[PDB]
Amino acid sequence: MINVSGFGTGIVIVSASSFPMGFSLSKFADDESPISSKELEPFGYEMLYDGGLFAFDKAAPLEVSVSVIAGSEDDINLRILLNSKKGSFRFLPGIIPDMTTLVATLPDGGRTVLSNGTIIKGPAIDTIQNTGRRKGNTYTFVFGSYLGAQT
Amino acid sequence: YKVITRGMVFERMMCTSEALNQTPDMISATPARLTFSQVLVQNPKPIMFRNAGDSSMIDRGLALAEDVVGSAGDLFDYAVN
Repeated sequence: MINVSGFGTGIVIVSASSFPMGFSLSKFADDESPISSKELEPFGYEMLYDGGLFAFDKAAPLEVSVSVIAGSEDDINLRILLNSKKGSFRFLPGIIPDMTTLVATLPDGGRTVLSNGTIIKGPAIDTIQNTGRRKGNTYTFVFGSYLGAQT
Repeated sequence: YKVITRGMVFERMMCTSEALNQTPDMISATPARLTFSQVLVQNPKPIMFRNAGDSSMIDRGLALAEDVVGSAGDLFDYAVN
């Protein structure tokens, strides 16, 4: 058998300037997908005029999105991360607040080391659903480094 | 050429342009974009004559008759033959 459970997954988000020591996400949402990633597309194909095929490299960002329970400490930290303009920090040959997420996916020790990225979008205020329970908040980041997986 | 598209006959039609296109979208055949332009003539309906006698006379203007060396003897011998 193969255990594909997600319980016990932890995320450590460390930013260059906002959170130099980093914080930990462990209270994931109950309705939205706790971690959702768009399919990476690092290659492309083109058709020649003889019916042949050519395969080339194309730029590929990793769009990750983590969902957390509304009102939790992880949600507050992620809102602090979102409400930090890139123009208020100093500049380096690197990216403006380089933030990396270390994902311990299971006790297996997946250790995903997504780095070279930044937060893109997320909810500023909590939305109240029809049922009256505040909807889980999904924050999307983008990354350019997507290697480091173990086991 | 004369192009008859759909009940619309165009005489005195000459090809002006043509563009062949070879693309992966069509590997067997080739799209082409022909372009003809009409040749303007002073009299679209000319007047002809059936029999060989009765043409209008054509002038050639000045000729500047060119030269040979054959002498009258050769012309005579040719006329004799």
